[PDB]
Amino acid sequence: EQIKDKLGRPIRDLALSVTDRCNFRCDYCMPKEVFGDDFVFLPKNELLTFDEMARIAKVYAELGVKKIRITGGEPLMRRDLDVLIAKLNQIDGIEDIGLTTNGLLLKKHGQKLYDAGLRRINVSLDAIDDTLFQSINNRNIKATTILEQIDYATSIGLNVKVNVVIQKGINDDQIIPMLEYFKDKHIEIRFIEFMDVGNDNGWDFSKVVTKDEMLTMIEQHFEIDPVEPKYFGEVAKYYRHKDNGVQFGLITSVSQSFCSTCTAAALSSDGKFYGCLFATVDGFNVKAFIRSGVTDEELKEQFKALWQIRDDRYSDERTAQTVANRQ
Amino acid sequence: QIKDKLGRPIRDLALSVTDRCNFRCDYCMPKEVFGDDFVFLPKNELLTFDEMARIAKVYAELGVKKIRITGGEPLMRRDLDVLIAKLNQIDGIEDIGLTTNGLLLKKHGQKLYDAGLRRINVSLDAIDDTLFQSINNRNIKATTILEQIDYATSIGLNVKVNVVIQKGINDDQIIPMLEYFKDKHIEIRFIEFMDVGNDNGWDFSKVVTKDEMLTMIEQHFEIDPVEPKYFGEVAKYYRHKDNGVQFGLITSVSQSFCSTCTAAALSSDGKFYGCLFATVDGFNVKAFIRSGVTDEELKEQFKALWQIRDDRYSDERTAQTVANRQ
Ligand SMILES: C[S@@+](CC[C@H](N)C(=O)[O-])C[C@H]1O[C@@H](n2cnc3c(N)ncnc32)[C@H](O)[C@@H]1O
Ligand SMILES: C[S@@+](CC[C@H](N)C(=O)[O-])C[C@H]1O[C@@H](n2cnc3c(N)ncnc32)[C@H](O)[C@@H]1O
Ligand code: SF4
Ligand code: SF4
Ligand code: SF4
Ligand code: SF4
Repeated sequence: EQIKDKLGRPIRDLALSVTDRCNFRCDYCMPKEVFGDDFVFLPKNELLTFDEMARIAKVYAELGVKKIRITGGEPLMRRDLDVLIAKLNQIDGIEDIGLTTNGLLLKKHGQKLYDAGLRRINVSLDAIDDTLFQSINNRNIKATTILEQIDYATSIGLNVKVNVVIQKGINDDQIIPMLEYFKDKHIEIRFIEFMDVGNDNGWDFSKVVTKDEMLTMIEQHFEIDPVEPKYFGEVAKYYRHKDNGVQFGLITSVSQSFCSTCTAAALSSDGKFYGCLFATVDGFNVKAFIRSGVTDEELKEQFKALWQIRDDRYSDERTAQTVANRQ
Repeated sequence: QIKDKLGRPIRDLALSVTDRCNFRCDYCMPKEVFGDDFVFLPKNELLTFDEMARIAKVYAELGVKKIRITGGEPLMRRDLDVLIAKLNQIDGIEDIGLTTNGLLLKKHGQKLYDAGLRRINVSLDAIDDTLFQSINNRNIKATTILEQIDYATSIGLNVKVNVVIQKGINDDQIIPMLEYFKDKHIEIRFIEFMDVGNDNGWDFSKVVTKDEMLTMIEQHFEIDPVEPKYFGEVAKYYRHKDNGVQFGLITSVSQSFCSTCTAAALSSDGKFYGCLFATVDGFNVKAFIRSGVTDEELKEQFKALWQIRDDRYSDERTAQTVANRQ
């Protein structure tokens, strides 16, 4: 009922990747040089079905998983995603379902998702200037379009948070504008340090604005209070406007790595297991295991075995290496 | 370059020079356990200064650039100035620091400075004379230790102060001590109290977290957060807005930092540890050296011992705490 990995960390979260497809080509994620005209995405039968995903989440819930995060790819591109939300809402032990999306398809699908039981979405939005944002997504999508999707989301009763990755020289001028826009909306925004591994190979700091450099900027424009963490090991450092009381947060992905409290497993779009959101090698093939014909007991024991041998700490590895590189 | 199992390099050596102390701090060397009848290490069971300088030179060749002198209370040793002069002549070694309760600073400060010591770290858990005396058990006033700090300062030593904050005991010293050392232009660091519970996770009942210290501080003082001087700096730094004096908060328990830990330790009885906390008796360096070994065999031993290190005690308790919040 509670499993711990090699670093003593219990399993609590499952990131479910539901597609490899996307409607953006963000330079730092799906650059069109790699994901271009001749890129071949997964054949449709090589994806996990919703029944397989729900079976997997069920057994994982038996081992202490309480939270499921739907991701991709752009998850709203997966047809009949509401069917998945509905099945996951039927599983005992699962307390929270979250969706990470660029938000473009929220007007199209949000109502379906809400009907099926979705209440929480995290919208990734890297700028609020239309020209800047278009140069980032490379699919001519205006920031203005996304803001309208966000307002529609809240209108139907979805709880919306916004996530922003700051790259020095690119969108670091977006911090103050985005803070003010969403402060007025009473929407929580999070800024995230850009993760980039150099040649050496700790962190590449050339495009990083750190949590602390970010916080020096903010303090010159706004009057703010540190918020004490809601719970032990809360990753995001929160602050609130004195106005007002609207909260925003800063994520120290690079300056202050947090693998020590990492309780997350991931399943890729092709149904392979990962104990870390980063991963250069193929994981155990959960998909082929399930499809070969197994009982729920055999599934559970393999899942348990996979967590117990887990020792992933990619970001902490990069941190130790950065320290060593400062020889 | 020499890295451990978690990819961490050696950069530091915590060097314990004595098992003796002139204080009896409740949470450290309680008077019960360490009473009159307690036999500390015989002089010849300690490492010689020559053994220590030899060990430090081998370590410098493997990456170490800082030595931190502790105990015990290091000023109970010996002709400490002689050790310091010898460590100061090792080229690989760029900084020597000393952790002290500060009591013997009028007695030994000058000769240590003359020997090459430039930085000291004075532990002082209370500024109030009564509360201090009941923490330390030896009737030493905070006023005494304060006066020692002003002496060390006047002879040229750079002084920082460390305060371990226990909720039911220390709590109310945060503001008086900040105010005092602010006028003095001395950096003070407040440290989260480290206690492990019956569940093997952190025990938060005596802990005042960095975050609740900061709430406290922002009511009485006007503060600027200070950007970390270098990557993986442990202490969180803040700056008084009027005179610019910095102070620090150390997240021992609320944000443990084993990932950037580059320290080896050597005990007063001459054992190696890869963690300032260790249940397992370390590699006996003393018996190894006294058996008759060359510098290369000593070097190959230290290198092997480091490469095999996977210590992460605080992170282990952090991960169990998360597992307990279950
Ligand atoms: C891979 S997308 C999947 C969900 C959806 N397509 C979206 O963009 O929100 C998930 C997140 O990964 C983040 N990401 C990818 N590369 C990153 C990097 N190098 N540094 C910080 N975040 C990164 C994106 O910014 C995005 O918020
Ligand atoms: C062992 S003493 C040695 C140097 C010198 N005798 C002194 O007290 O500064 C070093 C430090 O250990 C610290 N210490 C002992 N137990 C601790 C605990 N449970 N949590 C935080 N610090 C602790 C003391 O506060 C002291 O600053
Ligand atoms: S939208 Fe999300 S998944 Fe798509 S490229 Fe951008 S970040 Fe990546
Ligand atoms: S990098 Fe660390 S925190 Fe991030 S997913 Fe991997 S293990 Fe977890
Ligand atoms: S002074 Fe240092 S060594 Fe001595 S008992 Fe107190 S803390 Fe421990
Ligand atoms: S607990 Fe962590 S940081 Fe503290 S000394 Fe040990 S390994 Fe290093």
